[PDB]
Amino acid sequence: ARVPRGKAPIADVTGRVRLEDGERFYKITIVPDDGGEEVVYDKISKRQRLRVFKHED
Repeated sequence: ARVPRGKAPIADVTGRVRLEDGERFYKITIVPDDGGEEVVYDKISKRQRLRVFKHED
């Protein structure tokens, strides 16, 4: 249980994802449904984005 090597981003809160794709560092923000501020992630862009949670899943 050390720091994972992959260290994937996590969905801290449930909301409307408002992500702006930075080719060097991905910047991820999610507008909360009920309300509040956006949790901001400055991740590395060398990877390939994963699936979005949709009705199809």
